[PDB]
Amino acid sequence: VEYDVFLSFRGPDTRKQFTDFLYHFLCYYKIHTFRDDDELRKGKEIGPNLLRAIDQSKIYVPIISSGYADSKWCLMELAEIVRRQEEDPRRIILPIFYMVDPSDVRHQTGCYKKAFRKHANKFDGQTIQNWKDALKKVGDLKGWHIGKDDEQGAIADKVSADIWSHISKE
Ligand SMILES: Nc1ncnc2c1ncn2[C@@H]1O[C@H](CO)[C@H]2OP(=O)(O)O[C@H]21
Repeated sequence: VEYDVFLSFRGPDTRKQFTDFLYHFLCYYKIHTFRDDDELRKGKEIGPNLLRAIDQSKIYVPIISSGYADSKWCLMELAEIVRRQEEDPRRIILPIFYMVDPSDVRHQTGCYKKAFRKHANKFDGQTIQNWKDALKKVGDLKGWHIGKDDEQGAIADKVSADIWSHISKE
């Protein structure tokens, strides 16, 4: 009746192409998986929808993308994930790097340079340091890298069982 999982990704790149192959596949394990596409813009943060679903979720599984550093909504939401995680470590995080090195995620360099080059002209000089402090930790947790040659299929099947293993054995 509630959500045992919660996703997060970049809509223009993998929302209908790659992430989708995971969601349908996951529902075949008979579990409620939550995914949203609402472009928000109704304020700056919605307590009834995004904030509630987060505290209802159990296994936060973001999916870092190449452009995971441009959307003004994604990062501020990611900061709300890992921050809530550090209070109660009963839950976990299983990131999945995708078509990006596991080196341009701990230092915001590489193909993120242009992203924070322009984001520094509008927001605070401390809020940005908060994101880079939060985004760094995600790039230290365990994660399946997806090589340009890796089967988009089998990776989905294997990563599903590891999610389903933590539920059946509890
Ligand atoms: N305009 C948008 N551009 C990109 N992603 C969006 C947009 N609006 C919403 N999202 C994403 O919808 C997801 C719902 O859980 C949420 O996960 P996220 O990674 O924080 O990016 C958000």
